[PDB]
Amino acid sequence: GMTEYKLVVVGAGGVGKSALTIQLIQNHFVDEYDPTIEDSYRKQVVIDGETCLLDILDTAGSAMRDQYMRTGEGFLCVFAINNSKSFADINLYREQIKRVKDSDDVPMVLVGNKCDLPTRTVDTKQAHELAKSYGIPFIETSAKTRQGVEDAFYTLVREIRQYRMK
Ligand SMILES: Nc1nc2c(ncn2[C@@H]2O[C@H](COP(=O)(O)OP(=O)(O)O)[C@@H](O)[C@H]2O)c(=O)[nH]1
Ligand SMILES: [Mg+2]
Ligand SMILES: [Mg+2]
Repeated sequence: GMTEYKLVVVGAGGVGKSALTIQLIQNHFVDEYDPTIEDSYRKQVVIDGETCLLDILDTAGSAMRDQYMRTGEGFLCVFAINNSKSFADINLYREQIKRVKDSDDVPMVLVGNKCDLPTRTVDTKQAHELAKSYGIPFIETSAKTRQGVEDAFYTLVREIRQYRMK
């Protein structure tokens, strides 16, 4: 059969969860996507010559939250490079996912979004060290320019693929 990967995009409000997801799906940049919108997609894609079903959930910032954390197989942990609080929040999101999953090994990718912006308050060295501390990849993205957007989602799929063989 066809392989299925449930991906969940998490992160503080305004970091670009929706802009990243809409860029992936629509190849369009959204300026004003309502912050209450939770949008989920079932889409067939080809990654590394293997076709799979991606179930992608763009979260909006309690019983339902634990529900989509239980169901999610890999998590895009998004922060914005001009928002130090969103970067500091990553460890809280990570801990909460592991708590809900009741598992210490959850596939994740660290995403630093809005890299097109001049205002940078998160040092890339600290983003690299945070990803290193977690043992996960770190990808710099711009949903405005589409830089790294496909890489971020496809990398998470590859991480789930490796997790399933362990
Ligand atoms: N310059 C720039 N703005 C972005 C980027 N990603 C998102 N935004 C803007 O940040 C605001 C919040 O983005 P949104 O995707 O709605 O954030 P969400 O709350 O995490 O879903 C919107 O005005 C977006 O246009 C980016 O990569 N670059
Ligand atoms: Mg949103
Ligand atoms: Mg618009």
